[PDB]
Amino acid sequence: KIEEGKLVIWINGDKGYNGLAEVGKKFEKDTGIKVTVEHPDKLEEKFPQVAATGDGPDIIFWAHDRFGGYAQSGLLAEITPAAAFQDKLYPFTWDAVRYNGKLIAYPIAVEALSLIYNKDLLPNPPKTWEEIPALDKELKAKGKSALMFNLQEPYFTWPLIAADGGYAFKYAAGKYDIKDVGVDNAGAKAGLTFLVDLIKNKHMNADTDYSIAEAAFNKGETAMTINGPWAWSNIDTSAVNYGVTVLPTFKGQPSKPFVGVLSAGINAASPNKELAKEFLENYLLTDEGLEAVNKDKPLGAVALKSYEEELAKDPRIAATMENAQKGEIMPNIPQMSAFWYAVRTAVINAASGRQTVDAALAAAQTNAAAEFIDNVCELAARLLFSTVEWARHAPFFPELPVADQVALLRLSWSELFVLNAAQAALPLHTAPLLAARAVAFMDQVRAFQEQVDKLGRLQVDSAEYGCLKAIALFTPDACGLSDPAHVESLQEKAQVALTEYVRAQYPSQPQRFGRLLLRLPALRAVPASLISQLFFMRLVGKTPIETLIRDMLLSG
Amino acid sequence: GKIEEGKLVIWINGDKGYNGLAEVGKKFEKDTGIKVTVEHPDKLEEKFPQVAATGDGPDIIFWAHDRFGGYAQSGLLAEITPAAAFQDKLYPFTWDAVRYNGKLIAYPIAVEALSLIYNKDLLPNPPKTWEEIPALDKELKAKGKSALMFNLQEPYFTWPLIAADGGYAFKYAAGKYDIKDVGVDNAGAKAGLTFLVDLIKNKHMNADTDYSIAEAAFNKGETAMTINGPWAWSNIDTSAVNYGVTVLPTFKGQPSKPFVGVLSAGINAASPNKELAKEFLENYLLTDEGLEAVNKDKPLGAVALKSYEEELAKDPRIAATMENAQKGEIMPNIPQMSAFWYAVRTAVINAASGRQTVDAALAAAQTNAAAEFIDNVCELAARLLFSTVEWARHAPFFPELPVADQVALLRLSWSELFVLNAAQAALPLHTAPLLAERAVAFMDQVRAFQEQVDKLGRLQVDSAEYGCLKAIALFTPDACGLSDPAHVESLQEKAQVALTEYVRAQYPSQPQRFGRLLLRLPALRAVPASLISQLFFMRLVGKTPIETLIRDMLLSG
Amino acid sequence: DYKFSTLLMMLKDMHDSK
Amino acid sequence: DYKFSTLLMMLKDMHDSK
Ligand SMILES: OC[C@H]1O[C@H](O[C@H]2[C@H](O)[C@@H](O)[C@@H](O)O[C@@H]2CO)[C@H](O)[C@@H](O)[C@@H]1O
Ligand SMILES: OC[C@H]1O[C@H](O[C@H]2[C@H](O)[C@@H](O)[C@@H](O)O[C@@H]2CO)[C@H](O)[C@@H](O)[C@@H]1O
Repeated sequence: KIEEGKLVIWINGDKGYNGLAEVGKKFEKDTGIKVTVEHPDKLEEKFPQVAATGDGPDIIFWAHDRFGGYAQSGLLAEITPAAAFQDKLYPFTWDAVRYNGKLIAYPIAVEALSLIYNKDLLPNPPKTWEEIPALDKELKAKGKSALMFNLQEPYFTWPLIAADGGYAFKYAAGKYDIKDVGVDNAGAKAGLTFLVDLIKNKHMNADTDYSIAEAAFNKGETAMTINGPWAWSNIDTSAVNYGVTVLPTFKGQPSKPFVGVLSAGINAASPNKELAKEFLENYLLTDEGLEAVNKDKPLGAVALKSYEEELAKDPRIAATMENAQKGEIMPNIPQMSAFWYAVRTAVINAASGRQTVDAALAAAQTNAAAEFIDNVCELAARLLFSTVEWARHAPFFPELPVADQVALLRLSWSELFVLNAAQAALPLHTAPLLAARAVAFMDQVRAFQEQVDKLGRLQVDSAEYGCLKAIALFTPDACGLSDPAHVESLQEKAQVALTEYVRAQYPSQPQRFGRLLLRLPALRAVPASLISQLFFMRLVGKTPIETLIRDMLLSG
Repeated sequence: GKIEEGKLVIWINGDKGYNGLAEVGKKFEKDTGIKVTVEHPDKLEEKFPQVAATGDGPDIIFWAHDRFGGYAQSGLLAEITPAAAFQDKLYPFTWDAVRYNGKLIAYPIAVEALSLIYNKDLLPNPPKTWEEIPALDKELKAKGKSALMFNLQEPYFTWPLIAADGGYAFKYAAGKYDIKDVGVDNAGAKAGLTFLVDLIKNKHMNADTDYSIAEAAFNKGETAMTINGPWAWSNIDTSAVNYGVTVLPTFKGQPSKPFVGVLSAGINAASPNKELAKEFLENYLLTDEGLEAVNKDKPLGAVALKSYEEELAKDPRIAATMENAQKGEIMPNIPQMSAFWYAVRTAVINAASGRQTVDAALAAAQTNAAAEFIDNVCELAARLLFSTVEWARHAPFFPELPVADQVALLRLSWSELFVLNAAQAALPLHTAPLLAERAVAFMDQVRAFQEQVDKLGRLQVDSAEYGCLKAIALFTPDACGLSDPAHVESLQEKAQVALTEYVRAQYPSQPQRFGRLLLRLPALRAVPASLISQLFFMRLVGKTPIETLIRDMLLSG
Repeated sequence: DYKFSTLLMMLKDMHDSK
Repeated sequence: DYKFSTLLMMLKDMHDSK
């Protein structure tokens, strides 16, 4: 449980928590309310864990990307500033903390990565990523390196991966599309390959993290680093005479850093919601409040207009905002944590040499998108049950001996499924590409998609789909069928049914019947293993649908 | 799969007395507590080698001895080792029938031979010659009856006539059968089958007759005579007919030579119940009581057990059975007998339907029966491959296609056209798989290959229809990388329309023939192109895919 | 909410339990 | 005799010398 009559605040450790605690002391002086600031490790993970049980701080500080997830989980109080207060902050910062039309945090500052470089070791920093290797060779002969930045967190490598086309979630019709993820497109592969190539050629070391990079830059051992405004303080106190500039380009295109809005949310379980509102609105979100934090660790371009107008003259803030304008503001959607973990694993494995770039990004694509949050496999699973129940009630099927019923579905279930998948517009262009011999799989996936298209161009209607399913079901090509002749006559009834239908319904297409039948050879060519590989591997593993379908047919 | 231990599963043909055999099973169960389940699956002479190849199947298999040498060659049968005291209880020539490369591979049970069964009220004196039959039928046809009706689908029943004048299957030479010397197309064999076909042309017999029609007809009194074995006597007994069993009629002065079988029981090589099976067979079935139990259900013929044979021998019907056996010949048990039986099966069906002439049918049967070498089938397949490419190149509208589209179409469809050509050319598809884990899967595609060819035969697809089907398969829009997919669809439609107009004109009494023909195409694509190479061209082109060799031809000129 | 996915999972478990 | 087998072999060899 959370204590009433005081404020507990959690903010990351690379931020200026001592400046923020100073604002807390001023708040305590005026109101007598104790304000305790803390900087726990991995608090973006810690907060949802403890807040789920009604515990944690009253106020949480983080970039806006993890707040939509928090609000979905019911962990954040909706904030309600008066219009007069909202007008003090730039509208696009309010957009970053709006979720399902509800403001769920107070925006504080806009932070973006810039190229930080040592002016004494590099008076003119490289405009392109492609210059780095030659620059590193040149500098290595003087005891120094060209570039060192944190390779453990994907925040810092994203700018390059996104430069040529990498993206997380596509912005489409005014909202982010969780179906459309761009982590394994050609551009993302190009960016991550260049990064990995820097490590193979020993221009960078895969083990580098925040501390190694910052120590190296501030000691003068490396000419360049990549970091946000929070890191400027330690360079000020160090010997280095530094600049802040545009990130270099990749393949002629700007690096696209993911822009964060440092935000402060109120715990949904806090009994001090009004106190937190008073603290944030009247004490922190002021020129004086922000300056106290900014003098500890620079916040970036602050959301408070009055104070942003002063800071704006800083060349380093200008560089920060120029890089931000080249990138994109992160989505705040719940799926961002899936994305960030997916890319985290990808960059570490690729940079270590464990996996290849293509393999690493393939897996990140699967994780970030989760089979459209596993909804496609869910639709496919429904179509599978639909397929069995269809056959069971198909005319003349219930009167078959059970061995003949099983034999027919053993061969034809996959064909009926494909007909259902076309009819149901099951998304196949998505190409899950879920591996567990390559072109071959890919060839059959394209043949699967192309056949469904051919069914579309035929404009096969619901009545024809019913007939085609029956014609495929009653096939004498099945094995072990008592009275194969009976099944031939059942297929003929369905054949005649289609003939009578098309002759009446499409008399101007005298060839439609045979045309429709000519789609059946492609139905059988779709292997049942391909259907399992793309939809049911996660659910049934090695087990063959055939066996499972027999169970369904002979369960009841 | 696997065979259950602690019980006995027995397979016996459905025309035999499985209920009498199940009674012996109950006696065995009563004394030992061991459950004995008797089953009569369809086409079990084919089912047993398929399932027993995987370690599955029954513990005991019952069939005539001619299929057991093949089974033993494939390692499917346990060698039996009865004591000399037990062997002495059975006639030596019955043991000879179940001996293969010096090893007893089955217990012989009974000797079965076809006889002429006739209705004594409709025919007090049956004809002694096959040549009297047509006059007898004309006389009987004017009384609402026919003279003779027997199963024309199985060659067992027509062989006696074919062999009478000289047909002989495999020559016995120097104490063993000569697989090189086959007598399926000699003058005598043609004479016999021509007489049979002539009975059908003259409407004295109907080519469609099978076992059920013949037995129903005879037992209802519609026909005066049939040809069958001792198993069929039970159902005549229960029926109204007062019947006799006599010598088969002669042809051109010579006795009909029925192929004699010895009903035998083999023990599955994979059975964990070999001692139980031996115990059941020696001490329960091969006894006066055991055999009588089976005989009262369906007569077994002249039983191998001497003590019981001495009694049954006095039966006039058993005397007639052995007289026909003595004029005919005990079947060889060699592996090549199933090839022979399959060759003669297709020959008689085609000849009796009128599709082929007698000489043409037996000529093909001769090569098929006579083939201990795949060099000829691989040569035929190699030509069909060249024939297939050259067919497509000259097919209407194909030469005007861009070469990339020509290659793309043949890349997908060559194997389909090949199968159609193999069906049309009666490529013999019954031989070893030239020797894994999913090997079973490979073998299933072989059967799907065989079965689709059979379906095409039963459809009686003619040459004009084969031409259209090949064009419909060739011009498929399912090919990849076509420059003008719409153009190919309209080409496929021309072939579709062509087939529609043809069958509507040529088979007006079959309004659904068009659709039925197109419904064979999905099985065409299912035959993988790799299977054709594995079976015919691996030795010649090794790993190289046929598709790229075809691309070469198209771009060669 | 993933109904037929879990159905399919129950079929798998049922089969595995033999 | 083995006419079309040898035809196929030649196609094989030609292709091999590429
Ligand atoms: O590395 C992925 C990480 O990116 C962002 O975190 C940034 C944060 O915005 C910065 O203020 C600073 O703390 O560096 C972090 C990266 O180490 C996302 O906010 C975060 O959720 C994500 O995991
Ligand atoms: O007709 C071919 C067939 O002939 C023999 O099968 C006989 C069998 O021996 C008889 O006992 C009875 O069941 O009729 C069968 C034919 O209908 C051969 O034994 C068999 O291998 C062969 O396929």
